[PDB]
Amino acid sequence: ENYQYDLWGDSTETNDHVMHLRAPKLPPPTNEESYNPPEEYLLSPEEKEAWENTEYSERERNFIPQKYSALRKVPGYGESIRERFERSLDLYLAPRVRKNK
Amino acid sequence: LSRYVKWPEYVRVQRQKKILSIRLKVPPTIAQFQYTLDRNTAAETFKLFNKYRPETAAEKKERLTKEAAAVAEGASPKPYAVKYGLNHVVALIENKKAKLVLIANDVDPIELVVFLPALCKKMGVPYAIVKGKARLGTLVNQKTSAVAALTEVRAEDEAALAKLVSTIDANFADKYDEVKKHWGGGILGNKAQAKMDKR
Amino acid sequence: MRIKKKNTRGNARNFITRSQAVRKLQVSLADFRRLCIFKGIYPREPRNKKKANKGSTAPTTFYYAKDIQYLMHEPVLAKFREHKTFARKLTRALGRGEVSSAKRLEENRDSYTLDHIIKERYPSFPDAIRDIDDALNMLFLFSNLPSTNQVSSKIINDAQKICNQWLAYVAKERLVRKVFVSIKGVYYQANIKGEEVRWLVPFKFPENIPSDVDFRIMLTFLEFYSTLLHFVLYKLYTDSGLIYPPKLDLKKDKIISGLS
Amino acid sequence: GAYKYLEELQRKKQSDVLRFLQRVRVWEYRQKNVIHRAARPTRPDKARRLGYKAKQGFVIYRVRVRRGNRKRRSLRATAEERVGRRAANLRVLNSYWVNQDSTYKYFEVILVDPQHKAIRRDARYNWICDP
RNA sequence: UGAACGCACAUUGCGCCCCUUGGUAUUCCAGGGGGCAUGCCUGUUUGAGCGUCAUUU
RNA sequence: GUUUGACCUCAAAUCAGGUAGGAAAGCUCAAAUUUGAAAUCUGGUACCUUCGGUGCCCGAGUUGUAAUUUGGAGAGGGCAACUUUGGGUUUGUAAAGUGCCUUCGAAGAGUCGCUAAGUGGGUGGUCCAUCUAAAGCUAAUAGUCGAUCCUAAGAGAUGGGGAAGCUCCGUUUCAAAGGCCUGAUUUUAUGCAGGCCACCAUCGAAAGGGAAUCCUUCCGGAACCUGGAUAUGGAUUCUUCACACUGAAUGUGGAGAAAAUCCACAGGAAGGAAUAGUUUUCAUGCCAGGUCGUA
Repeated sequence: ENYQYDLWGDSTETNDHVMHLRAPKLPPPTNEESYNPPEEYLLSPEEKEAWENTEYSERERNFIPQKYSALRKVPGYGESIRERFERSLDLYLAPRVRKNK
Repeated sequence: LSRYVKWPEYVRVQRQKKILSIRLKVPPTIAQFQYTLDRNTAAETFKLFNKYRPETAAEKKERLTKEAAAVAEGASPKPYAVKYGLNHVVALIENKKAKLVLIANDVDPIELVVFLPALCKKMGVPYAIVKGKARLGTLVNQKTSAVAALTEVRAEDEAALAKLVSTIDANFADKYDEVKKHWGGGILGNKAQAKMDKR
Repeated sequence: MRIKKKNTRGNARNFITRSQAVRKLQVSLADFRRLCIFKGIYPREPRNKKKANKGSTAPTTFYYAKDIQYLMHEPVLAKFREHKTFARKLTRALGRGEVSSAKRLEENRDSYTLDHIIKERYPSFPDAIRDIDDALNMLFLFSNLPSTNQVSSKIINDAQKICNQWLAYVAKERLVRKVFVSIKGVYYQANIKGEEVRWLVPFKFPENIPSDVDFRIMLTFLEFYSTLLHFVLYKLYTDSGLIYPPKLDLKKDKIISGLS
Repeated sequence: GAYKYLEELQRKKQSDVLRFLQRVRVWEYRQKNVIHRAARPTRPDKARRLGYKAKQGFVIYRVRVRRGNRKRRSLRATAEERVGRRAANLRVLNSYWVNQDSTYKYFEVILVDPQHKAIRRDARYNWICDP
C-alpha cells in the first residue's frame, strides 16, 4: 500500500506566503531548436567558433542549431544529463529574488 | 612553551604504559605471552575454530520455536561447539577433556591467565597463545573472550584438529620452550644503547 | 535599554548562513543539502548583504532563519540519524563474521517516507500539477539511462514504470495538445486538469555518461520526484474511475514494452 | 575453577610476578585522581568472596589514602567514607586492598545501587535497599 | 525566598533555548507558556587515542 | 591492505529514567563444569486483567548472570512395587522429601602472627578439651539625572590536592575548559572532510571610565542619543570602486587614559551592466526606547 491513497483530497489550501518564491518554470523551446528548422537559423562557421570559444556560463544559447532532412537522421543529444543536472543544481543552489520587471 | 597540551592525560598515560612495557625487565611468566602463533598457524587455527561457532541467541530461539511449533500441532546427536569461559575451560583442562586451548595474550588483569600455560603443559593438554582477546570473542559471539577450547569435534574434522595440534606442537611448543623461561623486556633504546653497548 | 549592539538584530537575525545553519542542525553538509532538496528550501538575497553578514563583504549564502527553524522539527532528520545507527550496527555485524544477524538486521529496518513533505510543499493538487513539469523531465531522463555503479537497475526500472504509467494515462484520456520534435528530444504539452504540462522525452539512443556530473544529487531529486508522481498518478487514475496501479500485460511487454 | 589459582597466587605478594605487577600498577594509579572509578575489579576472586556480582548495579571505585598517624583513625574507614560520600546514591558493600606505597595505601571499594531494578527484584540482594 | 537549582545579589540586576499570540510586520517591539545547578548510577546516541589486534582466492 | 574492521581505555549531550543534600527463629554467599545447548537480567516499544504480565527489539553478561551446595555437611547414580505437590484454574516424562546401597567429597592473605599454614589454625586445662576467623541478613511621574555597563586594589568558582569532618590551599595549574570559516553532497556510491585562533568564569565604585534635554521627571515650546527595517534624490562620468567616492582574513594606531566603548590605518579576499549593474561613512524620509531611586 505504499503511496496508495489520496494525499490532497478535496482541499484547496494555498501556500501564498510573503517568502514563498516559486521557480519561474523554464522557457519554452523556440524555432531554432527544431530538428528541421528553416535554413536561416543555422550558424556560420565564424559564429560556430565564437560559440565554441565562449564560456559555458557566458553562452547565450547552450546548443548549436542543426537541420536534418529526415527524422531517422537525428542523433541522440549529447548534453542531456548535464542539462538536467544544471537545472537541479539551480533548483536549490541559486538564490531566488523577487523583482518587478 | 608548554606543548604537552597536544596530548590529553589519558593518551599520555596510555603511551607511557606502552613504553614501560618494553623498557621494564618482565618476569618469564609474564614474558611468555609475547610469543604467539605466527600468521599461517593462526590463520589455520581460526578456520577450524570458526566451523564450531556456538549458536547466537536469535538462531537458538528460532530453532527452539520451530520445535515448539511442531509439537503444538502434532533422537538427535550431541551438538558441537567451542568451549569458552575461564572457569569452564580451566575445569575442562584439569579433567583432561580439552583437545586444544587458545589463550588470549592481552587479558588486562594478566594474572587471570598466567597459570594457564603451566596448567596446560602439566596436565598434558595442547595449548596455544593466540594474539587477540577480541578475536576469540568473535567465534564465541562475545565482545571479548579470555580463552577458547575444543573438547569434541565432528568426525569430518578429526584429522584437521590432530594436524593442527601437531603443527602447534612443532611451531609453538618445541620452538619456544627454551626462551619461554627467560626474562624479557630488556630492549635498549638508541640514546641508551649508543652510550652503554658502545662504551 | 542600555545602548543595544550592532549587527545583532534586523536583517541579521532572519538571515543565517550555510555554516551556521549546518552547525545549528548538527548534521553533515550532504544531509543538509538532501533536506533542502526534499523540503524545497532555497538560498535568499537580503537587501543589505553587508548587514546580513555582520559587517563583512566576504561572499556567503543566506537561508532565511525561520526556514531552518522549521527544518529543525522535520521527522526525516531523525530517520537519517536512525539510518546512520543502522549502518554502524550492520557494519559491526558483518565485521564479526556473523552473517545471519546481518540478514536479521536488514530485515528489521524501515526507511523514511516523503508523504508529509509532499503534502506541505503542495497543499492542493494544482500545485503538484504545477511542479509535475520538472518532475516528469527528471523521470524521463532517468528512464532512458543505462545502469551503472551509482544508479542501479531497480531505480531505472521504477522510473520507467512511472513514465509508462503516465504516458498510458495521457494516451487513454487523450490530453495531448502540442508536440515539438527538437534536436534534444520531443516536447509534449498536455492539458492536465486545466493546466498545461510540458515535458521532454529524450531519443532512445545509448547515453554517454560524463564523470563530471554528481549523481548523488540527481538520485535525491529522483527519489522526491518518484513519490510525487506516485501520489499524482494515483489521484489522476482514481478521479477518472480507472484502476490503479494498472495491470502489466506480461505477454505484450515482451515485444515492445511501452505504454501499450 | 580458576578462582582457586588466583587466590593462591595473590597470597605471594613479593614474588616476581606480583612484585612486577604492583610496581607498574602503583605508578599507573598515581597518575589518576585520588578517587576514580575502576572499569572492573583488579582482583575478581576477592570481589566474589566479598559479595560482588558481575551484574548491573555493582560499582567499583579505586581510592588512595595517605598513611601515618602524624599530621603536620583507620585508613580503610577513611577510604570507604570518602568513596561513599563521592557516590551518595549507592551503599558501600565492601572494600579490599590492592596496593600500597611508602606514602599511600590503595583500596578498591565495592558499592551497590539500590535504585536499580536488578537489585530490587532479587531477594538475595534487596536487603540493602532497606533504609 | 529558604537544602534552593540559568548567572549574580547589600542590585529585587543580567542572560540563553523552544513554542505561541498581538501591533504597518519575512527583519522591529511587546505579551503568554515551558525550560537551562552539581556529584553519582543504569541505559541511548555521538566521539578521541600510531593502546592491542586482524587484514593476498 | 598507505585499506577496512574488531576490541580496550577514556570522554560528551538541557540525551531516557532516577538518586544525595536540608530539618525466642533461624539462615545466606565464596570456595569443587549447566557444558546435551546464559538455562539469568535492566531498558525501549505495543497491548493487557497495571505495586505487575506477555510479545517484539536494543543491550548487560562467559574477566561468569541463573538452577544446585554451606560440616548440622553435601553431590552424582541405583533400589522402594515409599511419600508429597502450585497459581488466581493446574501438567511439565516438572519440583521436592524419607530409608538403604554405591562412587565422590572445595572451604574467605598485607590476613593470622616484618609477614605465614593445611591431618591446618584459634582459645583454654593441669597430652587433653572446645570452636572454625580474615564475607553477609535476621523479628521479640525620567530614552536624556543616577543605578543598570566596565574594570581598579582585592576577593573567589571550576581543574587538582589536603583534612575524620564542619571545610581548607590554589587562580591557570601536566584539564579533552570553544567559537568561527570553506566545500557541486563526502569516487567500491549519498554514515563529514579540511582549515584558523589562542586562554579563562564571576564579583568588586550611586566620588573612577561613561551616548543623549534645555527654557533637568508633569505641562507648553524647542532639541539631541542609540538601534532597526526601508524609500527617494545625487554620486559611482561610457558603460565597472571620483577628483559621496566597495573593501575579507590578517597586523597595527588614536580617543577612553585597568577595562568596557568608538574610530582609523596597512592588506588585497570577493563582487559589480542592456525593460531599474555594484556601494549608499552624501542628503532627506519612518518606528521605538523596559526595571529600580526620586517626598
